[PDB]
Amino acid sequence: ENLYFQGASLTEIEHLVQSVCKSYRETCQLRLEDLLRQRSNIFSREEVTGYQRKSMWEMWERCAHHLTEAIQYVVEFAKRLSGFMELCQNDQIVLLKAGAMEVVLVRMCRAYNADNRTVFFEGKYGGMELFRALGCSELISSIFDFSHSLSALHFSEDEIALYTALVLINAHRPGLQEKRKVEQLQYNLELAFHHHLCKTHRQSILAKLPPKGKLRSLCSQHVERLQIFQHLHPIVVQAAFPPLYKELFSGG
Amino acid sequence: KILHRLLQDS
Ligand SMILES: CCS(=O)(=O)c1ccc(CC(=O)Nc2cc(-c3cccnc3OCc3cccc(C#N)c3)cs2)cc1
Ligand code: NA
Repeated sequence: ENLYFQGASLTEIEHLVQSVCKSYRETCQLRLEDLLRQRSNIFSREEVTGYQRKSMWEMWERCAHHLTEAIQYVVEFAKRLSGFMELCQNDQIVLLKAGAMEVVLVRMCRAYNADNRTVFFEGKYGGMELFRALGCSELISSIFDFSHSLSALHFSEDEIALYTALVLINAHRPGLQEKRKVEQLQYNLELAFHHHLCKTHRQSILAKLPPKGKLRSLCSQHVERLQIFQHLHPIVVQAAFPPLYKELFSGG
Repeated sequence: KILHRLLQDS
């Protein structure tokens, strides 16, 4: 059905690097140059206080909407990824349901400033204290620590492209019908990533990448905190949370 | 529902 569902030559792996990087550049949501430029645009003490005084439900709704916006770009990235549209719809859904949030969490390191420990949120940079009204301090600091750890690797845009492609194309996701097809696509995407690292003398980052359990822990924590919020404000979730967010994190 | 729609919309 697709070339990358079988064994690929060196020239075909080189083509895969270019294709993945193109798919990412076209769906990256915000340009790295735009994020870097806005690092000096930091929320004032008054602005931080304003976010802290928002209700728990209002903050959750705002955050769920922004995360939904980010996920939609991840869906477009998947659609443009070599071989993804050749998989059956069950498997496309399985991969996006398990991997969409993982991709957003990786992409977020671009929007994280390791120098002052701030993240780009609603037009400016703010520290983790900006999210205090959510009532999920552990989850927030775990996301900030993850972004700090990824930022220390000094990822290029091409590295984020290849790595996120691998985060999404995971043959171990429970529920995959055509597991062997996914395994071969994963193998080729692994070769594309490792080829690019070899070519750019960046193989030293391989031993520095987070273990797969790390992204799983973050997603499980997210689902857990959402459940706590849902019990407290069920109508807020039912009436005002984005439909896509609900389909991915609370089974519709 | 949404994911199905997003994947079908070309
Ligand atoms: C991605 C492509 S990009 O182009 O790099 C780009 C495009 C647009 C932006 C702006 C933006 O949306 N900022 C945002 C920041 C955070 C955020 C960061 C750190 C900690 N918590 C956060 O949310 C709290 C929260 C609440 C409820 C559950 C969970 C979870 N699990 C998290 C959310 S949304 C940034 C980057
Ligand atoms: Na960063």
